[PDB]
Amino acid sequence: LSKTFLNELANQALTNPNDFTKGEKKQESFLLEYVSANPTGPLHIGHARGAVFGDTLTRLARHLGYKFNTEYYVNDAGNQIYLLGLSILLSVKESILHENVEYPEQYYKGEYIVDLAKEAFEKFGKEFFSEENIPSLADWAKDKMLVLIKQNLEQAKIKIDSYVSERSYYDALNATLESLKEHKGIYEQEGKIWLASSQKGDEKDRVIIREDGRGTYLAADIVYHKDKMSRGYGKCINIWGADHHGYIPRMKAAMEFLGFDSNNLEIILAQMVSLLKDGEPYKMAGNFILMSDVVDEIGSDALRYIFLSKKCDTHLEFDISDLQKEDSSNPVYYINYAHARIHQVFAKAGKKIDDVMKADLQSLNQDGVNLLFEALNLKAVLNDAFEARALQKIPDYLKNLAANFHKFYNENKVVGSANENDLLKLFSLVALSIKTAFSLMGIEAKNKM
Repeated sequence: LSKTFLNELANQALTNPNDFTKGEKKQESFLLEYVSANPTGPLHIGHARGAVFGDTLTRLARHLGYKFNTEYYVNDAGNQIYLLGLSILLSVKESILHENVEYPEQYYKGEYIVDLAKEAFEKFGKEFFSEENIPSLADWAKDKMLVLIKQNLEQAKIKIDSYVSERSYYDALNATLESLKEHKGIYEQEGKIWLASSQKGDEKDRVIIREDGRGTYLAADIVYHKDKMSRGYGKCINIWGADHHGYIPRMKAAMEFLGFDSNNLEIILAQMVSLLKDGEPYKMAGNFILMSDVVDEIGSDALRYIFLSKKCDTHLEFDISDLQKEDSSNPVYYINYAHARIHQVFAKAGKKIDDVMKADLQSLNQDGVNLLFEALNLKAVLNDAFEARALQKIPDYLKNLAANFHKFYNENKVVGSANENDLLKLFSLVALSIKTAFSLMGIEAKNKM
């Protein structure tokens, strides 16, 4: 490899560190809709992989110069959020008002439900709490839960750019039906309006409008997707749970019956995650494991690492006891340790990264040149990771780069040596790749351990 050439690349990277590996403005634009959990509680742990994957995808797309929007769909219909209003009323009655109450077979319970009930009782007063005020309670509640969900996401360094309401699509149903008919996608049978999805590769035809006159969940989903796909984006991306694979053909069929090319709807499937502690499955104030509880225990960086660390449609198993170790087996520690080790050697040498810029890297041994190449190779990795949707290439890159750095620095004396500046400049570039790649994972690199 040409050290002269790589040194020039090193100089370009280090002169404008914030622009290192950033791509020029791209032509293809995207709309990602992800997470989209019901506003009826805090995020469960099963939402974490989709959330972590989507935010990393977003950060990566933006870094590479793609126009990339994010959106969350709020299932906030009165009929959807009624049970949440019901459940708060019931826990006001039993935990605050102390009466014996009838409980249905499906209801929301937990520490969050009793805290919100205490918030409800303080805001509305005792008088309010009757069956007629349930949807007034549910509206207030679902807004509080959406605030909760937003901060659940913020805890994991995730912000979504647009939250959209189901309720704002009640007027949009007719235009969907019409557009579907204009492509011969709908028909009446047995008092119901059906989508002819089996004419477009689905297993069987599907109900759009019930005999009741009401739209189905599928109808609502089609309406929303019609809006998303007619917004001018190059592609719409969804992240769905892997158990929703059978739902793909009916949605593609619907999009074809709306005049859209269904290849412009990309479905990414997020597979199940197994969390372990001490070899046993993770467990514990609720019947579900909360994303919040896991972030409380392991921290944000660990969540952002673990949930990105294996191919999205493959099963991920991780033991959280590994985060107690301070070696190769705790990759967040180990990668951060590489970055911190560089920061410390610069302090030991009494130098800033601008003092070593003038070095030309010509004295680097083969191990140093490999590490230099590896540092600069981030650009290739990031572009490849985006285009293949293989985000686990980012942790993989970082793992190997930290390993190789650590091994290099163990075997090479720096401060006081005749090529101190060459080695420091090398190190400054390794630190930059660690910091850059980590930031796209929503992790800030540590200067000190």
